[PDB]
Amino acid sequence: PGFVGIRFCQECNNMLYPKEDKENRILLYACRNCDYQQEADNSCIYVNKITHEVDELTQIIADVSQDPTLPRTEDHPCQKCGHKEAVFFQSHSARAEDAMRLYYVCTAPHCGHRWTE
Amino acid sequence: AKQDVIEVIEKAHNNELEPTPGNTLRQTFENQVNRILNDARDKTGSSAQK
Amino acid sequence: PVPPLSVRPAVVMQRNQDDLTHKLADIVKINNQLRRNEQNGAAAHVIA
Amino acid sequence: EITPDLWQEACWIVISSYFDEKGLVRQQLDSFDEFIQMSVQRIVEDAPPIDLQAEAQHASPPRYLLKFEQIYLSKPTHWERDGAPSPMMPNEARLRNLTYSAPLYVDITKTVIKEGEEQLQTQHQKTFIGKIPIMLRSTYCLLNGLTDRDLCELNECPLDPGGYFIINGSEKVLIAQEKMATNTVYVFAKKDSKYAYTGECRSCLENSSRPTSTIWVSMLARAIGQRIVATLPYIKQEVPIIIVFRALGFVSDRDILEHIIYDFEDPEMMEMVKPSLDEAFVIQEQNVALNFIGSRGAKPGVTKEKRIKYAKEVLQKEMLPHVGVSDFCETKKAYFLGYMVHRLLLAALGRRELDDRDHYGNKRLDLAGPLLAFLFRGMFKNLLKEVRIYAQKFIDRGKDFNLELAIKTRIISDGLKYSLATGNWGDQKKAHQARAGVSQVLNRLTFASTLSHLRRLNSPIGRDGKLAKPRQLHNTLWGMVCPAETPEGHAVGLVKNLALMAYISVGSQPSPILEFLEEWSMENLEEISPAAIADATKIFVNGCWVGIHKDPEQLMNTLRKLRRQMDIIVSEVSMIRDIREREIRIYTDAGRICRPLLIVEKQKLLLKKRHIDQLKEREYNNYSWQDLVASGVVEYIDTLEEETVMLAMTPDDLQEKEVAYCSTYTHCEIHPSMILGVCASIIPFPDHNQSPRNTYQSAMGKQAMGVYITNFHVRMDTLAHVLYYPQKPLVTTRSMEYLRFRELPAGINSIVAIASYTGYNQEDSVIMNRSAVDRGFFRSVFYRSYKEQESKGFDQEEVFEKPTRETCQGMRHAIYDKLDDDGLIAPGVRVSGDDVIIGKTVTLPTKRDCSTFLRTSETGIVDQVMVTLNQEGYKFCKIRVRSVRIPQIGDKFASRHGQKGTCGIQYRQEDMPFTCEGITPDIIINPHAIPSRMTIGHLIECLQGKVSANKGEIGDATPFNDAVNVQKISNLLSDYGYHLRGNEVLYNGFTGRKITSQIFIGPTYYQRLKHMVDDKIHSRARGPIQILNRQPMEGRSRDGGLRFGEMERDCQIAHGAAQFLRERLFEASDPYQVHVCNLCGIMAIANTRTHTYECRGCRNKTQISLVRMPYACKLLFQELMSMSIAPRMMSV
Amino acid sequence: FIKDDYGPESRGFVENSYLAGLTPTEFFFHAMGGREGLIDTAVKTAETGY
Amino acid sequence: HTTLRKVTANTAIYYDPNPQSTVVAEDQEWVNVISPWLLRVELDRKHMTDRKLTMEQIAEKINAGFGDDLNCIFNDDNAEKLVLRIRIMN
Amino acid sequence: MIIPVRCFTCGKIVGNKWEAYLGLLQAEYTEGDALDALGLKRYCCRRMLLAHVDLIEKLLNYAPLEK
DNA sequence: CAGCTCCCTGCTGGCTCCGAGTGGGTTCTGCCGCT
Ligand SMILES: [Zn+2]
Ligand SMILES: [Zn+2]
Ligand SMILES: [Zn+2]
Ligand SMILES: [Zn+2]
Repeated sequence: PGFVGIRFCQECNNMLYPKEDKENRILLYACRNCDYQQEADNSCIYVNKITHEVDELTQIIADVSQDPTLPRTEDHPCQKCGHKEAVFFQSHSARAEDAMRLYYVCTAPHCGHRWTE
Repeated sequence: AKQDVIEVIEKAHNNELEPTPGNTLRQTFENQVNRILNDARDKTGSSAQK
Repeated sequence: PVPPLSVRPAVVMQRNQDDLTHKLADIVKINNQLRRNEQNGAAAHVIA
Repeated sequence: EITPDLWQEACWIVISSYFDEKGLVRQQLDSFDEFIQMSVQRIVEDAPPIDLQAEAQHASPPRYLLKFEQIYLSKPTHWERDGAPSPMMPNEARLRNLTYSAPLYVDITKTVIKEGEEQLQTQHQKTFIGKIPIMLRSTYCLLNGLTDRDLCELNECPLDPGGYFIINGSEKVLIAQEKMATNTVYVFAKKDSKYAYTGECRSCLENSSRPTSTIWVSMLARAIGQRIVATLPYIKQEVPIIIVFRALGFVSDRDILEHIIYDFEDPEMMEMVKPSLDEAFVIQEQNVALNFIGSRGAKPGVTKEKRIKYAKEVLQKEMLPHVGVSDFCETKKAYFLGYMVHRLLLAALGRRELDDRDHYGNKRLDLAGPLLAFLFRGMFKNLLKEVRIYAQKFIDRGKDFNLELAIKTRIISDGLKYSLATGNWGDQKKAHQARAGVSQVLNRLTFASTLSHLRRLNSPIGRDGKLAKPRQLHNTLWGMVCPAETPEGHAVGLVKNLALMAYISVGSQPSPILEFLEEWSMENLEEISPAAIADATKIFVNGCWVGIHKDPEQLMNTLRKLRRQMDIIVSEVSMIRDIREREIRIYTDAGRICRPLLIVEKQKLLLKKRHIDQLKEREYNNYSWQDLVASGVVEYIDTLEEETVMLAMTPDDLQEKEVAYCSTYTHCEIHPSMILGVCASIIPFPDHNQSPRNTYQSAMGKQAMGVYITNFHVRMDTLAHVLYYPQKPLVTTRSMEYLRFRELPAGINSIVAIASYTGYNQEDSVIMNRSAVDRGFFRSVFYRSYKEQESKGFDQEEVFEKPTRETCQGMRHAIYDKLDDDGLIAPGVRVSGDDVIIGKTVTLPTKRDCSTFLRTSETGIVDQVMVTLNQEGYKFCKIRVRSVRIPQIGDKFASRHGQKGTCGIQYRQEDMPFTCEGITPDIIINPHAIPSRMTIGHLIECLQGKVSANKGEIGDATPFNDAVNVQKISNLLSDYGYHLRGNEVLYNGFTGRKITSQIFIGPTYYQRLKHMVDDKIHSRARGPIQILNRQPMEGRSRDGGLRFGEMERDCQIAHGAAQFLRERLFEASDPYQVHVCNLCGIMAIANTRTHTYECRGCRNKTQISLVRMPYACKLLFQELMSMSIAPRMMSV
Repeated sequence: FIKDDYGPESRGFVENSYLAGLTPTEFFFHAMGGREGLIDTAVKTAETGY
Repeated sequence: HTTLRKVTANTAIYYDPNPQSTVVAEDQEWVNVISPWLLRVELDRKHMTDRKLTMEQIAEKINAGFGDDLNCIFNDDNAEKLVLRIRIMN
Repeated sequence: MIIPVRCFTCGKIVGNKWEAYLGLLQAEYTEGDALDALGLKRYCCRRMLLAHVDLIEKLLNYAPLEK
């Protein structure tokens, strides 16, 4: 599936819009301001994840480790550096359908590793 | 009762807690916690009257 | 119809007139002014 | 070194240092001082100069500037054209009903050019603008820094906290007013609306004349779906945000998206931002977007270039003032607006969560300083816009003008005096529009009541509302607002007092923080491109996005390091780092509520044995709380910074090696008992009570009678209540010595026996000892003061004299011999109801009296009589009357746990039960008041009181002491020869047989409330009558009648007592007879003496009916007839 | 309390009685709980009488 | 009440020049087989077998609601993936 | 204000004990030793001095109404 | 058969309501000026 991303006109820096080159029967992205065309490489226009199975690990950032108010446990070590102490917390995200699952962030900065158990 | 609440929290964290049908994970965890706390309060009260 | 003194009593030196009496005074002022204008001036603009 | 197991004294020593260096009205004093120091200066200087021309020509015009600055303020002065002016004592102002105000002065420079290119500027120094009311014990008050001996010499109370205004000789206290914080973005989601999410940021410049210009950025709630609109001030309709950006100056689309989505690799943001992008692909340049905005404006321009200018002005000044109003601030406004849109998208995607309205981090407190600033700014603008009118009226003719006559000194002083005296906060014309309740009359019944009224917040949301969410106690009220103390009426949770160590920030300029920030490694918005803005962190200063920093860490540490040494950042400034969301915010504005907290490193406090020692020897080493703050030991933490910090209740119990809970603490609390307020800090063992009991005790602590102030004899005041023998409680909290409750207590340590003796205390009532009352138990004296001033017309001159019967016409049956020939009573004369006190007569164009009569059923004695001159130079008299109130049955008594009750019976010592000794309880309360109320604190107080009275020590009832409990108290009591649980074997006072059950008895601190029964009892039997409708008057003082209300009417209907209902509503209120024609149901004209009954409009004169009617019914019919309605009442 | 603490002490459960007294957290939570009932008592009247 | 949001995991649209081309590798369309712009929605087995529906029922609901303005091409209830493709007829 | 003449509960004279109590506290005596040095055996009489605040001294710091 | 008429449905803006009593207190009932 993946996600479609907006990319912009090199002439006037505006949003491209999908179009069909009827003669070649091939997808073209067309700027409605200027006559620029470009051939699309993804062949996908719009994707909408209704189940919204989201990997919260991408939205988790490393500097959360130095938060004084987050709980800390040495039971679960980091996987790359094997650091003993780890910081864990819940989703902290709205529309988390059913998730009490803990997300862990490794201390000993410059590691910044994030995993889920 | 506190140990039971802690182990229920552990089961919820390790995804070992199955949501009650007709309820989501959050409300079923809330229901378990409330049941444990209410049972503890009732038992302590009954011990008091005894 | 102008209500009588019982409906709009006036107290003495707090004489102090009633809130409705003041509005009635404004009514009679503007009615007399409109009347006299409509016979003498008849401008048909200030009358509106 | 580290201090173990000495915490119970070290923490209270540092608390004592805090309450010595800072008082209890410190927020009031600091706000007013900062106002009169700098905010008045900035308000008077930022006003633009006025330039004024003639009427554009004279024959077939030059102007001037008149700019002024450098305000001057002098100390209060009092006398006018009768002697050389002298300073106003505050007590003199109270006595003479003056306004304790201070004159403020400015120097003006009017520079005028006429012709020939010759400029002359004349400067007028010390120009008088008005007199500003001034707060007592302020930095320019005449009582500032005076010693206690000097205060006593000035007849002032050394214990008086100050913080209030004296206006017309009446104490006024500016209640702090809550409001939503400014310059901050809030994303909300209202339930039922066309749009789902909405992001608002109400914005204000640094105290500018413009009000809060609130801008909403909203998202529709479902084609295409989810368009983003932004309703704008002075714009009738919502405007899509992309049109707003194009009007702001961004022609392209990539540039606009660079200001909203900071990382282009996130396609979920793009999928929701493109529905708003494709809405506005018809506007491509700045001018068409300006035209689009101008068409939607409130004042639509007729031509294109007028809408262009109007919308440009709106974008330049109305939208987002706090981020800057200058020639080129478009990039900064675009960055902040794109941040607002990004914040809205984060809430829409669920990456973040909706901001809470009740979170008192999002609230600000408007104290005396900010409130007086807001009101003085408006009055000053009004003054300028009349100086301008006077200048125009003289320069149209062009002769000359005088600024001394131009300046109307009345407006500023009279506006301040009216606003503070009445409470209508605004211009007098908009009395109904302006919010009321501000600047209440100071409650001066108890010292605790005065402190509570001087430390009080207010939520300006509508009362009688069914939305309980604002009223609820929010989690962020910990340690800054008293959880227990709140009124029980329709103001539950809306009126909330202030915690003990809770301090309200006073505000300072953020500019030094700005120059400090701009020199480490951060970049302003104009310097960088949005390429590197996603990985770094956004810095906010007072809510305006200042710049971007790559390293949040070691800048947070740097800011904390400076704040802990007070190098550049002052202590009140709060720095907040949001970590999961990259913002890092710095707040400097006024109104931030904060409390001091200890600093905790790895797991150890920075408070040390050396700090405690050098601060314990205070008054010689002068190591005060300010030095403790400078040592970097404590910080002031507000709610924003309290979210991002980790506290420990007790260092000993929460910083030790054990099964680890946090091991990463950042701060520790000095003592948890400081979360309470003033009235709730006098409750012994408040954690052993049900919370509604504590709330009721916090409410009744303001009503307990005692020595409310030391100088109560010089204080000529109405409704003054003092107790004969106040006592400090035998069991007390460690927080009372800071409320000075042991110096001005309200109550007596009574020996209560919680038993059912006879049944006269059954329903929450109480038995009192008649012999103790005879000995002076809870005996008090009631002071009521009467004022009068002579004057008012050309010949109707008021005068004080003895009214003489043959001369004066109107007189009561009251005896006037008690008056002296000057028209007053000499102090020390017995007086009673309907006795003349001030003989005042007005000349009759012989004479008619306006003498003041003593309030009916008072029956007191005149204490003292003072005569003086008011500010109009007329004779002014105030008379104070003593009346002692011996505790009788029905007088409302209460304890320190919300156990109120009226005396049910008073038995003598013989009739009262007694111990093995002769100890008879002063008070007997029903045991059936404990089990449902669950005031276990009351029982523990009654136990500890006996323990203390036997040991010789004063009992300690600190809430969270944990060093004293029921078992220890019982073991201590068992050593003194008493049953360990406080029970004793009382004997029956009548029969002498010992009571089969053993009685719980001991000393407990009861209070006597102001609600005596002699001040509530009244009856009526055809007394005075109202004037409009002839029904009985209302009120105890006016000898009024009780209201047989609509529910009592319904109850009588349910009883089916129709004759009783008619008797109540017709004969017992207003029997009346009217004459009505039989043909038309219209009221006729009756001339009873000649028996001529005629109804005009019918010409009958013969068939006329008399009908008996309530006067209210007749007057309703007359009102209906005045409304052209014709209620016709035919008796057939 | 540490972030995301669903334990009984962190969410309002008071394991102490009125005799042992309330730890400051429990005291604040009990005050906040009783505030709800106090607010309800005042708010309910303006609806019930109507 | 059940809408088709309750049962689908995600929805995506493509530009397949030829329905025979099958830009997405699906042998079911190969064996099953006029507009190039098509529609694709992925359901989940969980709600599908919770509410006891079929691709045939969903397709006949679509055909009844919208008529013969579009043709649904649904994968059989044998593969792990739950696909139905939507075109628009001319 | 001032010490009551008699104990409210007992009625034992306490009015003469206040100055002596303060004098004893102006020594090594504690409150518990001063009270029973004055002869206060019952806690009803003991609290009369133990919890008394003597506000007449603060009242006397103000200049009188006359001279 | 295409165009015009009419009746229904749907949606938005507007008006009125918001416990019973009771005790106190307070300020306020225009000001400038110009004949
Ligand atoms: Zn282009
Ligand atoms: Zn690691
Ligand atoms: Zn008639
Ligand atoms: Zn005694």
